[PDB]
Amino acid sequence: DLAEQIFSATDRLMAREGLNQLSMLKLAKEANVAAGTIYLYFKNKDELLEQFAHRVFSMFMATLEKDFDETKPFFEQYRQMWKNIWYFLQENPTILSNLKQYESLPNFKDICKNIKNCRWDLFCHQAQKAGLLAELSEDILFLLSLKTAINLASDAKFIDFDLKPEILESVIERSWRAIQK
Amino acid sequence: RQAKTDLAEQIFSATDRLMAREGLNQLSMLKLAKEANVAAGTIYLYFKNKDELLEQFAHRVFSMFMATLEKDFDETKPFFEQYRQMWKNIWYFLQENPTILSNLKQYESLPNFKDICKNIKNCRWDLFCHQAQKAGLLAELSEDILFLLSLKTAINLASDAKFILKPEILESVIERSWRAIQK
Ligand SMILES: [Cl-]
Repeated sequence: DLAEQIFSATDRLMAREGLNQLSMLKLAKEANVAAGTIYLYFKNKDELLEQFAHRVFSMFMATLEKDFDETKPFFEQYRQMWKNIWYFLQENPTILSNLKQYESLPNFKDICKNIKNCRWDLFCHQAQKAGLLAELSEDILFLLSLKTAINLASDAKFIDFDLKPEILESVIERSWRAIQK
Repeated sequence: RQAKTDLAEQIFSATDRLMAREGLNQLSMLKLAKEANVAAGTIYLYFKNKDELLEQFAHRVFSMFMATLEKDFDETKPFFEQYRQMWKNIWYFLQENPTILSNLKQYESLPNFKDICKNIKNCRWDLFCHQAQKAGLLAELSEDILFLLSLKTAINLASDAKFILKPEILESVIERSWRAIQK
Protein backbone atom coordinates (compact mmCIF):
# COMPACT_ATOMS: atom_id res chain seq x y z
CA ASP A 1 0.00 0.00 0.00
CA LEU A 2 1.99 3.12 1.20
CA ALA A 3 4.89 0.65 1.63
CA GLU A 4 4.83 -0.53 -2.01
CA GLN A 5 4.60 3.09 -3.06
CA ILE A 6 7.83 3.73 -1.13
CA PHE A 7 9.50 0.56 -2.44
CA SER A 8 8.56 1.50 -5.93
CA ALA A 9 10.02 4.96 -5.27
CA THR A 10 13.17 3.21 -4.06
CA ASP A 11 13.56 1.45 -7.41
CA ARG A 12 13.14 4.60 -9.38
CA LEU A 13 15.51 6.59 -7.25
CA MET A 14 18.00 3.72 -7.28
CA ALA A 15 17.71 3.57 -11.14
CA ARG A 16 17.95 7.35 -11.69
CA GLU A 17 20.63 8.13 -9.10
CA GLY A 18 22.85 5.40 -7.55
CA LEU A 19 22.02 3.21 -4.53
CA ASN A 20 24.70 5.27 -2.69
CA GLN A 21 22.65 8.46 -3.27
CA LEU A 22 19.46 7.24 -1.54
CA SER A 23 18.27 9.09 1.50
CA MET A 24 15.09 9.03 3.50
CA LEU A 25 14.38 12.68 2.50
CA LYS A 26 14.93 11.93 -1.19
CA LEU A 27 12.78 8.76 -1.06
CA ALA A 28 9.97 10.69 0.59
CA LYS A 29 10.16 13.21 -2.25
CA GLU A 30 10.15 10.48 -4.89
CA ALA A 31 7.20 8.64 -3.26
CA ASN A 32 5.29 12.00 -3.06
CA VAL A 33 4.93 11.78 0.73
CA ALA A 34 6.12 14.10 3.53
CA ALA A 35 9.40 13.22 5.21
CA GLY A 36 7.43 12.36 8.36
CA THR A 37 5.29 9.78 6.53
CA ILE A 38 8.26 7.64 5.41
CA TYR A 39 9.41 7.33 9.05
CA LEU A 40 5.93 6.08 10.04
CA TYR A 41 6.64 3.07 7.77
CA PHE A 42 10.38 2.52 8.43
CA LYS A 43 12.66 3.52 11.35
CA ASN A 44 15.68 4.27 9.11
CA LYS A 45 17.27 3.64 5.75
CA ASP A 46 18.69 0.29 6.86
CA GLU A 47 15.24 -1.07 7.69
CA LEU A 48 13.67 0.25 4.53
CA LEU A 49 16.49 -1.30 2.46
CA GLU A 50 16.17 -4.58 4.38
CA GLN A 51 12.42 -4.74 3.68
CA PHE A 52 13.04 -3.62 0.11
CA ALA A 53 15.49 -6.55 -0.40
CA HIS A 54 12.85 -8.90 0.99
CA ARG A 55 10.28 -7.48 -1.49
CA VAL A 56 12.77 -8.11 -4.30
CA PHE A 57 13.23 -11.77 -3.35
CA SER A 58 9.50 -12.13 -2.84
CA MET A 59 8.99 -11.10 -6.50
CA PHE A 60 11.72 -13.49 -7.63
CA MET A 61 9.99 -16.41 -5.88
CA ALA A 62 6.59 -15.29 -7.22
CA THR A 63 8.14 -15.42 -10.69
CA LEU A 64 9.45 -18.95 -10.19
CA GLU A 65 6.02 -20.15 -8.90
CA LYS A 66 3.69 -18.75 -11.60
CA ASP A 67 1.73 -21.49 -13.41
CA PHE A 68 3.89 -24.12 -11.72
CA ASP A 69 2.52 -27.60 -12.50
CA GLU A 70 4.28 -30.63 -10.96
CA THR A 71 2.43 -33.09 -13.26
CA LYS A 72 4.19 -31.63 -16.31
CA PRO A 73 7.60 -32.95 -17.53
CA PHE A 74 10.66 -31.37 -15.91
CA PHE A 75 11.64 -29.68 -19.16
CA GLU A 76 8.23 -27.93 -19.28
CA GLN A 77 8.54 -26.83 -15.69
CA TYR A 78 11.92 -25.34 -16.63
CA ARG A 79 10.56 -23.77 -19.79
CA GLN A 80 7.81 -22.17 -17.69
CA MET A 81 10.21 -20.61 -15.14
CA TRP A 82 12.39 -19.31 -18.00
CA LYS A 83 9.39 -17.66 -19.65
CA ASN A 84 8.15 -16.21 -16.36
CA ILE A 85 11.48 -14.45 -15.88
CA TRP A 86 11.55 -13.25 -19.47
CA TYR A 87 8.06 -11.77 -19.40
CA PHE A 88 8.43 -10.36 -15.90
CA LEU A 89 11.50 -8.45 -17.03
CA GLN A 90 9.72 -7.21 -20.21
CA GLU A 91 6.95 -5.83 -18.07
CA ASN A 92 9.20 -4.17 -15.44
CA PRO A 93 11.89 -2.07 -17.09
CA THR A 94 13.08 -0.33 -13.92
CA ILE A 95 13.50 -3.64 -12.08
CA LEU A 96 15.38 -5.02 -15.13
CA SER A 97 17.76 -2.06 -15.13
CA ASN A 98 18.22 -2.37 -11.32
CA LEU A 99 19.01 -6.14 -11.18
CA LYS A 100 22.77 -5.79 -10.79
CA GLN A 101 22.39 -3.01 -8.15
CA TYR A 102 20.25 -5.26 -5.91
CA GLU A 103 23.35 -7.37 -5.13
CA SER A 104 24.79 -4.33 -3.34
CA LEU A 105 21.73 -4.12 -1.00
CA PRO A 106 23.04 -4.67 2.55
CA ASN A 107 20.64 -7.51 3.31
CA PHE A 108 21.02 -9.30 -0.05
CA LYS A 109 23.57 -12.07 0.68
CA ASP A 110 22.15 -12.75 4.18
CA ILE A 111 18.60 -13.08 2.73
CA CYS A 112 19.78 -15.12 -0.32
CA LYS A 113 21.65 -17.74 1.72
CA ASN A 114 18.89 -18.20 4.38
CA ILE A 115 16.20 -19.28 1.76
CA LYS A 116 15.89 -23.05 2.22
CA ASN A 117 13.79 -25.13 -0.22
CA CYS A 118 12.72 -22.52 -2.75
CA ARG A 119 11.09 -23.55 -5.99
CA TRP A 120 14.42 -23.85 -7.88
CA ASP A 121 16.14 -25.86 -5.16
CA LEU A 122 13.19 -28.33 -5.14
CA PHE A 123 13.08 -28.57 -8.91
CA CYS A 124 16.79 -29.47 -8.99
CA HIS A 125 16.33 -32.11 -6.27
CA GLN A 126 13.33 -33.79 -8.02
CA ALA A 127 14.97 -33.53 -11.41
CA GLN A 128 18.30 -34.96 -10.13
CA LYS A 129 16.31 -37.71 -8.32
CA ALA A 130 14.60 -38.61 -11.64
CA GLY A 131 18.10 -38.84 -13.24
CA LEU A 132 17.70 -35.84 -15.60
CA LEU A 133 20.06 -33.13 -14.28
CA ALA A 134 23.82 -33.01 -13.61
CA GLU A 135 24.91 -33.59 -9.99
CA LEU A 136 26.16 -30.01 -9.62
CA SER A 137 25.06 -27.56 -6.95
CA GLU A 138 21.80 -25.70 -7.45
CA ASP A 139 23.59 -22.34 -7.83
CA ILE A 140 25.76 -23.64 -10.67
CA LEU A 141 22.81 -25.26 -12.38
CA PHE A 142 20.91 -21.98 -12.16
CA LEU A 143 23.80 -20.04 -13.65
CA LEU A 144 24.15 -22.45 -16.61
CA SER A 145 20.36 -22.46 -17.26
CA LEU A 146 17.69 -20.03 -15.95
CA LYS A 147 20.28 -17.25 -15.67
CA THR A 148 20.36 -17.08 -19.47
CA ALA A 149 16.88 -15.43 -19.28
CA ILE A 150 18.36 -12.60 -17.17
CA ASN A 151 21.43 -12.54 -19.39
CA LEU A 152 19.35 -12.13 -22.55
CA ALA A 153 16.67 -9.77 -21.16
CA SER A 154 16.70 -6.51 -23.12
CA ASP A 155 14.20 -4.50 -25.28
CA ALA A 156 15.84 -5.45 -28.60
CA LYS A 157 15.67 -9.11 -27.61
CA PHE A 158 12.02 -8.98 -26.45
CA ILE A 159 11.13 -7.72 -29.93
CA ASP A 160 13.30 -10.30 -31.74
CA PHE A 161 12.04 -13.33 -29.77
CA ASP A 162 8.40 -12.33 -30.08
CA LEU A 163 9.00 -12.06 -33.91
CA LYS A 164 11.03 -15.29 -34.08
CA PRO A 165 9.86 -17.54 -31.17
CA GLU A 166 11.94 -20.28 -32.75
CA ILE A 167 14.93 -18.37 -31.25
CA LEU A 168 13.41 -18.14 -27.75
CA GLU A 169 12.59 -21.85 -27.76
CA SER A 170 16.11 -22.61 -28.99
CA VAL A 171 17.67 -20.61 -26.18
CA ILE A 172 15.42 -22.34 -23.62
CA GLU A 173 16.28 -25.80 -24.86
CA ARG A 174 20.01 -24.99 -25.17
CA SER A 175 20.14 -23.57 -21.67
CA TRP A 176 18.40 -26.76 -20.48
CA ARG A 177 20.83 -28.82 -22.54
CA ALA A 178 23.68 -27.33 -20.45
CA ILE A 179 22.35 -28.92 -17.21
CA GLN A 180 21.51 -32.41 -18.52
CA LYS A 181 23.23 -35.34 -16.74
CA ARG B 1 57.17 9.25 -26.68
CA GLN B 2 54.51 7.67 -24.50
CA ALA B 3 55.26 8.02 -20.90
CA LYS B 4 51.93 9.82 -21.74
CA THR B 5 50.20 6.35 -22.13
CA ASP B 6 51.77 5.11 -18.87
CA LEU B 7 50.68 8.25 -17.03
CA ALA B 8 47.20 7.80 -18.54
CA GLU B 9 47.15 4.24 -17.20
CA GLN B 10 48.33 5.47 -13.79
CA ILE B 11 45.18 7.62 -13.75
CA PHE B 12 42.92 4.90 -15.21
CA SER B 13 44.12 2.39 -12.59
CA ALA B 14 43.20 4.95 -9.94
CA THR B 15 39.80 5.52 -11.57
CA ASP B 16 39.03 1.83 -11.04
CA ARG B 17 39.95 2.02 -7.34
CA LEU B 18 37.95 5.16 -6.52
CA MET B 19 35.03 3.62 -8.46
CA ALA B 20 35.27 0.33 -6.51
CA ARG B 21 35.58 1.94 -3.03
CA GLU B 22 33.34 5.03 -3.34
CA GLY B 23 30.66 5.32 -6.09
CA LEU B 24 31.11 6.35 -9.78
CA ASN B 25 28.80 9.31 -8.93
CA GLN B 26 31.21 10.47 -6.21
CA LEU B 27 34.15 10.75 -8.71
CA SER B 28 35.69 14.14 -9.27
CA MET B 29 38.99 15.17 -10.78
CA LEU B 30 40.57 16.28 -7.43
CA LYS B 31 39.79 12.93 -5.88
CA LEU B 32 41.25 10.98 -8.88
CA ALA B 33 44.52 12.99 -8.92
CA LYS B 34 45.15 12.32 -5.20
CA GLU B 35 44.45 8.63 -5.78
CA ALA B 36 46.75 8.56 -8.83
CA ASN B 37 49.60 10.54 -7.14
CA VAL B 38 49.49 13.20 -9.87
CA ALA B 39 49.23 16.98 -9.51
CA ALA B 40 45.83 18.61 -10.08
CA GLY B 41 47.47 20.31 -13.07
CA THR B 42 48.45 16.97 -14.61
CA ILE B 43 44.98 15.42 -14.63
CA TYR B 44 43.27 18.60 -15.95
CA LEU B 45 45.81 18.86 -18.77
CA TYR B 46 45.30 15.16 -19.73
CA PHE B 47 41.49 15.24 -19.71
CA LYS B 48 39.25 18.26 -20.43
CA ASN B 49 36.83 17.31 -17.63
CA LYS B 50 35.34 14.23 -15.85
CA ASP B 51 33.33 13.36 -19.03
CA GLU B 52 36.34 13.14 -21.37
CA LEU B 53 38.17 11.12 -18.67
CA LEU B 54 35.40 8.54 -18.33
CA GLU B 55 35.08 8.29 -22.17
CA GLN B 56 38.76 7.34 -22.61
CA PHE B 57 38.52 5.07 -19.55
CA ALA B 58 35.65 3.20 -21.23
CA HIS B 59 37.84 2.66 -24.31
CA ARG B 60 40.67 1.46 -22.09
CA VAL B 61 38.23 -0.94 -20.41
CA PHE B 62 37.05 -2.37 -23.75
CA SER B 63 40.78 -2.87 -24.67
CA MET B 64 41.55 -4.93 -21.54
CA PHE B 65 38.53 -7.13 -22.27
CA MET B 66 39.65 -7.69 -25.89
CA ALA B 67 43.22 -8.42 -24.74
CA THR B 68 41.85 -10.95 -22.23
CA LEU B 69 40.02 -12.90 -24.97
CA GLU B 70 43.17 -12.89 -27.17
CA LYS B 71 45.68 -14.20 -24.56
CA ASP B 72 47.29 -17.54 -25.52
CA PHE B 73 45.08 -17.90 -28.64
CA ASP B 74 46.07 -20.66 -31.01
CA GLU B 75 44.22 -21.43 -34.33
CA THR B 76 45.92 -24.84 -34.42
CA LYS B 77 44.08 -26.12 -31.29
CA PRO B 78 40.51 -27.44 -31.49
CA PHE B 79 37.65 -24.97 -31.29
CA PHE B 80 36.69 -26.29 -27.84
CA GLU B 81 40.21 -25.63 -26.54
CA GLN B 82 40.06 -22.15 -28.08
CA TYR B 83 36.80 -21.64 -26.23
CA ARG B 84 38.20 -23.19 -23.03
CA GLN B 85 41.23 -20.88 -23.19
CA MET B 86 38.93 -17.87 -23.58
CA TRP B 87 36.81 -19.04 -20.62
CA LYS B 88 39.90 -19.42 -18.42
CA ASN B 89 41.31 -16.11 -19.60
CA ILE B 90 38.16 -14.36 -18.39
CA TRP B 91 37.94 -16.37 -15.16
CA TYR B 92 41.51 -15.84 -14.06
CA PHE B 93 41.49 -12.21 -15.23
CA LEU B 94 38.54 -11.32 -13.00
CA GLN B 95 39.82 -13.36 -10.10
CA GLU B 96 43.24 -11.63 -10.45
CA ASN B 97 41.49 -8.18 -10.77
CA PRO B 98 38.54 -8.04 -8.36
CA THR B 99 38.41 -4.22 -8.54
CA ILE B 100 37.58 -4.68 -12.23
CA LEU B 101 34.97 -7.28 -11.24
CA SER B 102 33.22 -4.78 -8.89
CA ASN B 103 33.09 -2.09 -11.54
CA LEU B 104 31.73 -4.39 -14.34
CA LYS B 105 28.17 -3.41 -13.37
CA GLN B 106 28.89 0.32 -13.00
CA TYR B 107 30.76 0.35 -16.39
CA GLU B 108 27.46 0.24 -18.38
CA SER B 109 26.66 3.78 -17.10
CA LEU B 110 29.81 5.13 -18.89
CA PRO B 111 29.51 7.24 -22.08
CA ASN B 112 29.26 5.12 -24.24
CA PHE B 113 29.24 1.41 -23.19
CA LYS B 114 26.41 1.13 -25.78
CA ASP B 115 28.05 3.03 -28.69
CA ILE B 116 31.76 2.08 -28.18
CA CYS B 117 30.95 -1.66 -27.64
CA LYS B 118 28.74 -2.30 -30.74
CA ASN B 119 31.48 -1.05 -33.21
CA ILE B 120 34.26 -3.59 -32.15
CA LYS B 121 36.47 -4.38 -35.18
CA ASN B 122 37.79 -8.00 -35.19
CA CYS B 123 36.77 -9.13 -31.72
CA ARG B 124 38.20 -12.59 -30.95
CA TRP B 125 34.71 -13.83 -29.98
CA ASP B 126 33.18 -12.68 -33.24
CA LEU B 127 36.07 -14.17 -35.24
CA PHE B 128 35.93 -17.43 -33.34
CA CYS B 129 32.17 -17.71 -33.96
CA HIS B 130 32.73 -17.14 -37.67
CA GLN B 131 35.43 -19.86 -37.99
CA ALA B 132 33.59 -22.35 -35.77
CA GLN B 133 30.29 -21.68 -37.67
CA LYS B 134 32.11 -22.00 -41.01
CA ALA B 135 33.50 -25.38 -39.80
CA GLY B 136 29.99 -26.55 -38.82
CA LEU B 137 30.38 -26.71 -34.99
CA LEU B 138 28.14 -24.02 -33.54
CA ALA B 139 24.44 -23.09 -33.48
CA GLU B 140 23.23 -20.61 -36.14
CA LEU B 141 22.44 -17.88 -33.57
CA SER B 142 23.86 -14.36 -33.55
CA GLU B 143 27.24 -13.79 -31.87
CA ASP B 144 25.82 -12.02 -28.78
CA ILE B 145 23.28 -14.78 -28.10
CA LEU B 146 26.02 -17.36 -28.42
CA PHE B 147 28.15 -15.37 -25.97
CA LEU B 148 25.28 -15.01 -23.49
CA LEU B 149 24.71 -18.82 -23.60
CA SER B 150 28.42 -19.70 -23.18
CA LEU B 151 31.37 -17.42 -22.24
CA LYS B 152 28.97 -15.32 -20.19
CA THR B 153 29.11 -18.09 -17.53
CA ALA B 154 32.74 -17.18 -16.80
CA ILE B 155 31.66 -13.65 -15.89
CA ASN B 156 28.58 -14.70 -13.95
CA LEU B 157 30.53 -17.32 -11.95
CA ALA B 158 33.28 -14.86 -10.94
CA SER B 159 30.67 -12.27 -9.99
CA ASP B 160 28.44 -14.61 -7.91
CA ALA B 161 31.42 -16.51 -6.35
CA LYS B 162 31.26 -13.60 -3.84
CA PHE B 163 27.49 -13.92 -3.16
CA ILE B 164 27.63 -17.79 -3.48
CA LEU B 165 35.63 -24.22 -5.62
CA LYS B 166 37.32 -27.26 -7.18
CA PRO B 167 38.90 -27.54 -10.67
CA GLU B 168 36.54 -30.39 -11.79
CA ILE B 169 33.63 -27.97 -11.21
CA LEU B 170 35.29 -25.27 -13.40
CA GLU B 171 35.79 -27.79 -16.22
CA SER B 172 32.21 -28.96 -15.83
CA VAL B 173 31.05 -25.35 -16.34
CA ILE B 174 33.45 -24.85 -19.27
CA GLU B 175 32.27 -28.03 -20.98
CA ARG B 176 28.59 -27.55 -20.22
CA SER B 177 28.49 -23.88 -21.29
CA TRP B 178 30.17 -25.04 -24.55
CA ARG B 179 27.54 -27.75 -24.85
CA ALA B 180 24.84 -25.04 -24.96
CA ILE B 181 26.23 -23.54 -28.22
CA GLN B 182 27.05 -26.76 -30.13
CA LYS B 183 25.15 -27.26 -33.41
CL1 LIG C 1 27.25 5.64 -7.17
